[PDB]
Parts: sequence; structure tokens; C-alpha cells
Amino acid sequence: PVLLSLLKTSCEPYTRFIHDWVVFLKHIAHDIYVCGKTINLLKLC
Amino acid sequence: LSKALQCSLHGDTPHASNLSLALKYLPEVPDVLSCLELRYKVDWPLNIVITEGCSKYSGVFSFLLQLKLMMWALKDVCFHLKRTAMAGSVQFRQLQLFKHEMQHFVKVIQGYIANQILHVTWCEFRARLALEEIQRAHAEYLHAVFRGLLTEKAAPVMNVIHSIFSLVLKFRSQLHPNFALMQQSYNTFKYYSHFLFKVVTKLVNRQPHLEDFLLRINFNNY
Repeated sequence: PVLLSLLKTSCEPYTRFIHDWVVFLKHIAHDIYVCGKTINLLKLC
Repeated sequence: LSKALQCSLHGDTPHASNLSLALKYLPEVPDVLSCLELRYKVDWPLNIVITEGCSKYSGVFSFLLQLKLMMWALKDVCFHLKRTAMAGSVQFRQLQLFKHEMQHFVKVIQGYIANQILHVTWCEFRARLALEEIQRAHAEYLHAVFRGLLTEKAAPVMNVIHSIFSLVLKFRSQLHPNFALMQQSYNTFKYYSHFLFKVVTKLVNRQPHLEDFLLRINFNNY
């Protein structure tokens, strides 16, 4: 629990960044990089 | 250009603008070269897809314009000779057969271009589309420059084309005071054309795009 309650709040600001465009398996790594730039591009249009 | 678009009978839309007919060189002074570009222009939400390098249209354009210089100059001598007509002799008829023999070679190399760079390469990239893919699909459509004999790999095939285009321009200069001076020119034309058929054949063993060329240049001959 103690580590979880830290991780549950140590990722709070990072979700916000992810909440804009809207090791680990690289099958999704490069996809996140483009899944955001599209949102950041529609914001200027 | 603003006088050209009026005679287009297709265009005069917001798309039709942004045709900056600019240049990229200052010519000093019979050849087959007249360097001149023609660049499209776009705005923000489309500029991010159509790359400012996909500059390669200007590469394939200066060739296609250079081709028109033949079918007009050659049309001139076909029209320049018409007013000469009473004057019927061996020197006359034997002269006009050269034009029909030189024109057909241009009207077949053009028919090739009008099949690869405008119709089959357009069949793809039209039934291919229907965000990252749009960049690569477009980078694969134009990469029109391969079937266009502009690639450095098949460059020797292109170098020989100038020898053909040059001799037709000289044929236009001599619009029968100097018949023999022209008879030697045509004989140089029949040699170079006969050399092209061998250099393309030798380059088959080493490109399915070039395969259709030999079927175009050769038909009931050797």
C-alpha cells in the first residue's frame, strides 16, 4: 500500500501531460509520441 | 501565367492561384535547355504533409517542358514546309520522309511518359489512400521520378536522349540550298536511335519499368 499510494500520486502530473494530446513494450512507445502531436496540431486549427 | 490560366478552360479556383512562375538561373545566350521552375504554394494545415522537399516536381517538370519543345519545333518545320507547296521532285519527297521518321520517335517516347508518370503511377496512390502514412504514401507516389528515367541508376539511358533531341533542333535550323548538310544530320539520327535499342537491351539483365520501353521503341524491327 505505501509504495502504491506514492506511485498513485507520483504520476499525477504526468497524466495531465498525457491528458493534453487526448522496459515497456516498444509496440506502443513510438505510438504515444505521435498520438499526442496530432492533438497538439488540432489545437492550432 | 496570368494569361495562360485564362486559356485553360479548367481552373480559376482558389487552388488555381499560388502558381509562382519563378526562375532559378540567368541564361547568357540551338541547344535543348531552358531552365525555369514552377512551384506550388500551400498554407499551414496542409504544409505539414506536403513536404517542402517533395522540389522534386521541379525536377520532373523541367524534363516534361523540354519534351514540348520538340513537338512544337518539329510542328514548325511540318508547318514551315507546308507553305513551300508545283515543287515536286526527288529532293522534296525524300526530305519530308525524314520528318515523319524523326517525329514518330518523339511521339512514342512521349506516349511512354503519358503512361507511366500520369496513369499507372496515379492508379496507385489513388486507390492506395482509401497520419504518418500520408507522408510515406506521398513520398512513394512521387518517387514518378523512377519510371521517368531521371534516376541516376539509369542515367546513361537519359544521356543518349539529348543526342536525339539536339539533332532535331539542328533539323529545325535548316528550315534545297543545303540539302546534303541535312542529309548527313538525319544519318546521324538513324545511328543514335539504332544505338539506343542496344543500350536498353543490355540493361535488361541487370528493372521491370524499362521493360515496357523496348516494346515501345521496337515494334516489327530490330
